[PDB]
Amino acid sequence: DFEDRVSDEEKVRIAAKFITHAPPGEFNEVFNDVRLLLNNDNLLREGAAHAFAQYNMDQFTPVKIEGYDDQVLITEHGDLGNGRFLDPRNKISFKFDHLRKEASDPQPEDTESALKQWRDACDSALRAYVKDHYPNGFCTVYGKSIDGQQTIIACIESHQFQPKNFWNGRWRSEWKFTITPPTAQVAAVLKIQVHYYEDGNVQLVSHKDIQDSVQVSSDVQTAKEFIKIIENAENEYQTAISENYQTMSDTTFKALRRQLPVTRTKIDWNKILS
Amino acid sequence: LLHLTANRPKGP
Amino acid sequence: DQQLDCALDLMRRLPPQQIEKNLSDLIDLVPSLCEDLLSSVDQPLKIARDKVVGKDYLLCDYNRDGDSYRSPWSNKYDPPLEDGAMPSARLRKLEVEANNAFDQYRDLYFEGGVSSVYLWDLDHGFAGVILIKKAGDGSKKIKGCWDSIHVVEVQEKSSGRTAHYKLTSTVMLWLQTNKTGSGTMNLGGSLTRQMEKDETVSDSSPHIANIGRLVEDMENKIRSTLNEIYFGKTKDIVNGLR
Repeated sequence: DFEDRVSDEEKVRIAAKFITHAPPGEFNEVFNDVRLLLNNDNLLREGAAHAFAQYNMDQFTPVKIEGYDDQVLITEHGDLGNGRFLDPRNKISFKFDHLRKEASDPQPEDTESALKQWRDACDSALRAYVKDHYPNGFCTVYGKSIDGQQTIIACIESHQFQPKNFWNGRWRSEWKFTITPPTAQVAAVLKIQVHYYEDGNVQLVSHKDIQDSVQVSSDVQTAKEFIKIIENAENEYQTAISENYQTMSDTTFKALRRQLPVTRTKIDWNKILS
Repeated sequence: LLHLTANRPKGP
Repeated sequence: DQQLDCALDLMRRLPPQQIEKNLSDLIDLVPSLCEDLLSSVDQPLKIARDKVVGKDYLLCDYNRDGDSYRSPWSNKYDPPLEDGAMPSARLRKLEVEANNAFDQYRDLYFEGGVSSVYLWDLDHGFAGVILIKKAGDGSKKIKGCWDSIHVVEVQEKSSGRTAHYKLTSTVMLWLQTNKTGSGTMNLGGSLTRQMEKDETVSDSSPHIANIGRLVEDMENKIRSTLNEIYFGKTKDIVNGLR
């Protein structure tokens, strides 16, 4: 029994697990809970450092860099190691404190001249797309070479945090265009999380995987085709979510429990005892 | 947050 | 020491899709809070089989003693316990009547599913839990489930003309679909409401009648608030993201 006790290694693994499952906009509250439950800041700092970084990269946390207008997404595609991240729109690296969500020490970062135009053209089309289609969305576009394939990876984030009204929500989408001329394979995942917690805890978790193709040509024309594909899939996803809500409402939910007995009146609790 | 289930009666 | 407060706060934020797993993880994290967490953290109801009477009954912390659970039909523990916690003889008679009454309530409102009621003695009255579980039929490729947990506390007076009732009610509602249009969609969790009032207790208005009205009023209310929160508010929030 004592040989089967929960080790400190297992406690901080659990601590770290809870932290990576914090709802959008509630990292600080889940962290503070876990910090007080574990009651060992040194163990927390050591065993949960990877989880702080994993949360922000998983969540596409947008960060403002002093001196630059556009925010940048914290993603795995930008992880340069040593606590630094790539801003591929401003061609800079920066240090990121995963706890305070603060960027610092921006430095120029080397960038292959090859994909400059293609990444710049997709970034420019996506930025206009995101400003048109989201209330306060942000996007980041990486241009890399994975194996031999020159790849464009587009990430979009959009959140609304209203903790005084006990709800938060976030949309994330991640689009990959693997270039294999005259076409490109398009793979994408769209994610939504919504959390409502006034006298309760209700959460929507949704994701959709996308597989498409597209003919590629010039950098500017292919970026237009890319964004058209994104717009079509994301509009379609959002419409179907709302139709699915309606179906859940008037089919499944109605079938689980009636509003009233068939008498169209509440129960006579003296006749029930009979 | 207020926890309503924390003001329930305790079990048997 | 705010560890229990932090633990309950945590359960209000971690995904309710994993309630069972996170409660066990949480107890691994702070074993000293086990008994407090088992009594204050609602979990999806499980069904067990009373082989003696051939009826289903519902499992929660209130009818648990160690690793056994008490059936509301036979009043016996499974696995068998030699001296498991049981209601007093008089309270047990009220418990049988309550189970029959809420079995009828279940059929009237849910037209299916399973109910269980467990009562236990208090110093100046009694308390009880009313449990209902109903799974959806799977229509239109939607999985649906409903769990009711109604916990009532009854404070009786020496005069026996009036009693104080406090009701704490939780409904857990779970829905999920996997479709080509909307991809995977899991909408789940729970809402909790509380109220209390003094009611006349008389021969024409006995305890079970008073409790049944409180439960029916509360559940009709929570049903409408689940409709509003699940299919109105969270949908509105989704559409405000894009």
